[PDB]
Formats: sequence, structure tokens, C-alpha cells
Amino acid sequence: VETFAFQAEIAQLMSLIINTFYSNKEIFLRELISNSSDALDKIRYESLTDPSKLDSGKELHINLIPNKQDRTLTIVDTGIGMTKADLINNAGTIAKSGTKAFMEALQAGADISMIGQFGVGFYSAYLVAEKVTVITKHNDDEQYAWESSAGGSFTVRTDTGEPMGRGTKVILHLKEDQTEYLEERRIKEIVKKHSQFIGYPITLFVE
Amino acid sequence: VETFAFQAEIAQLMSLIINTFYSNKEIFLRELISNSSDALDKIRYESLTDPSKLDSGKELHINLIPNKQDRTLTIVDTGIGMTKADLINNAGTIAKSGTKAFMEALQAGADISMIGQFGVGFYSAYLVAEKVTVITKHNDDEQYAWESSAGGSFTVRTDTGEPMGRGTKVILHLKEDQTEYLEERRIKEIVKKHSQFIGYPITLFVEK
Repeated sequence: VETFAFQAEIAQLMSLIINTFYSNKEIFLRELISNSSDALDKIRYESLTDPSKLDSGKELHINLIPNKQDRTLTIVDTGIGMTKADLINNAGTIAKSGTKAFMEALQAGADISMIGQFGVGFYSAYLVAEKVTVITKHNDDEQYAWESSAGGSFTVRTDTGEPMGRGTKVILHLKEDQTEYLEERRIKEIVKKHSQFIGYPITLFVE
Repeated sequence: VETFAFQAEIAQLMSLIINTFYSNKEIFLRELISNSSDALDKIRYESLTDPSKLDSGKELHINLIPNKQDRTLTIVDTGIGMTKADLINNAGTIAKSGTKAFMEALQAGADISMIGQFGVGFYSAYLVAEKVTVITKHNDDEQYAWESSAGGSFTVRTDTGEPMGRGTKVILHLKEDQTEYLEERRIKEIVKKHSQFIGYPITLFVEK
């Protein structure tokens, strides 16, 4: 298990997301589904010139998996996935400018719901999750598990458990008071409200 | 000059964009600036592992160039650009599956303004333009010019004209009744409304 420090600005944004009073927490789902949609666009585009890129799975979809026993909400996509380098480097220098701009926007009166306009929508997961695990598989690399309970660090390890073929699984280990996001009617409402017209099928799993 | 036929679905999308009554045409600028921003993110991401990727130009910006004499609005970016193969792939879009999903969404009550969510935002240019010319230069290919007045075809040719170093120029040949998009105050209003949080400087050029 390798341990890494978040880029300073990402650590600052994470503490802002965890500590700022903001009731409209439900936007985390919109942001994650948006990232899933973008990753799906990427593999679909690559497959136009090289169809073998879909040998790891032809279905391009998003699955929402609530689990009340584990207190987890999992967002699965069969997108392009991330290599070990992207998985690490995403929390590095690339995200510095967008994070810096977002925190400046917030100081100027912008809303936390605008996070996605700064390319850092992923960190909205910390509005509802105490810990986030990212399982990912890109065609050019092995399966890796990224994990962080914030605190300025994250870990990356090889994931040998259950191979996924290709894509990303975002496992949200929900805060004790955020279990409404495990309720079928609540998830349906949020999807209809914020992600009604996504370019890929969204399947809400039953418990 | 090579001439290509659009696939049936992308042809149907362009025809819908041209013929459907939809007054909120100004979203074309948000969509093009969004594509420019994404192309700029791509080159900036690649510049970190390989700094030589910026030898073709270090400045990362978006320029809006109205020209009332030519009746054109040009959107210039110093993004990653597009290869010839990208241009032939419906100007780097997931046009086939994107159109299919977008058409299905429109039938389910979605608005034309949601086009960009389907990876076909570029074709919103046809809300205001009778013809679109795309001049592009990717680090891994030569400079090319893509062009289409819709009508089921597009052309791709090598562009030996003024080099751009790296990036994309989208030249909108405006419809006769869409000249408001050449007005300084109109462009400023649209940029403020739909693109205030763009991560790259947007420069609106002055005329005369």
C-alpha cells in the first residue's frame, strides 16, 4: 500500500467540503454521474478508430448500488477507467488551478454546487462520505484501489479481489447522518432532478 | 480537397438543429467555449509529463473574433487541436451514439440546450451558422481545414495557409438574421451569462 499527500489546494478544498455548512449535499450524485458520463464518452470515442478497446466490455453504462448493511453507495461505470499514474496524478498539480479558482469563486459568493464547473466535482463525494474508495481498470494498466478518509493523504494499492473488465467504481462510505442516500425513492428523486438526460443508461440496483 | 458524407444520424441531427424552432440560439457560444476549454485542459494535462508539448505555443487562451464585413464569428483556442482522423470522426465527437441518445432525450422532454451533455455540442454552431470552417493543428499531425454547410457532406483539406502553431479556430459563417452575435455588447452578455467560470482567459476582439 503506497501513501501519497494530496496537492495542498485539494487538501484545502476537502477540508472546506467537510466543514462548511451546506445543506444541498445531494449534488454529489450529479457530479459523480457526470464524471462517469465523461469516462464513458472517452472509451466510446477511442472505440471509433480501434474497436478492440471494447474487448474488456461492450456495455457502456452507469450502475447505482446502495447497500444499507455496509452503509455504502457505489457508482459503477464501464468508462475508460484510470491508469495508476492518472489515479495518483489526478490529486496532483493538474487539479491545482481548478481547485484554486473554485475556492476564489466561493470567496466571491459562488455556491458549492458549482464545483463541477472547476473540474473537481469528484471531491463533492466528501459532502456525504467519511471515506471514498475508487476501484479502477484502464485497458493499458492493472486494477487499482485508491482510498481516502481526507486528512491530507490517500493510498493506492493493486486490487486483486474481483476483476471488473474496464471502468471505475466509486464506493462512498457514508457518514452516519447521510443514510438517506441509500433509500431507493431518494436516489430516484436525485437522478430525475439532476441527471435526467445523461447519454448512458443509469440502472438503480435493488437491495 | 476530400469530400465525405455524414453518417445518417449526424445528418439527421444537423437537419434538426437547422429546422427546429428554438429561440435560445445563444447557447452555441457556451458549447464552443466549453469545447475550447476541454481542448485546453487536454494540452495542459499532457504538458506536465512532456513539457515539449508546449513548444508549439505556451499561451493557453480563448479568443472571440467578430468580423461584421465578413459576417463571421471566429472562436480561437490554443488547445490540443485535432488530427485529420479526429476531423473525419465528425470533428472529434461521439456523433453516432451521442445523436441516438440526444434524439431519445428530446423525445423524453429534454431541451436542445442539453446537446453538450451528449458530446455533440459542436453542432449547436448550426443554430446560428449557415457554414462552419474548422482550422486545426494537433502536435502529432499537419494543419487541416474541415468545412460544412450541412446538406449531408463535409470536406477536409490540408491547410497551408497561416500556421497556428497548435489549437483550433472555429469560423462561423453567420445566417443573415443572426448578425446580433457580431455585436460586442451581445457577445459580452453571452460570455458573462454562460461562461463566467471558464478556467482560461477569454479575449473579445474589437473591430475597425
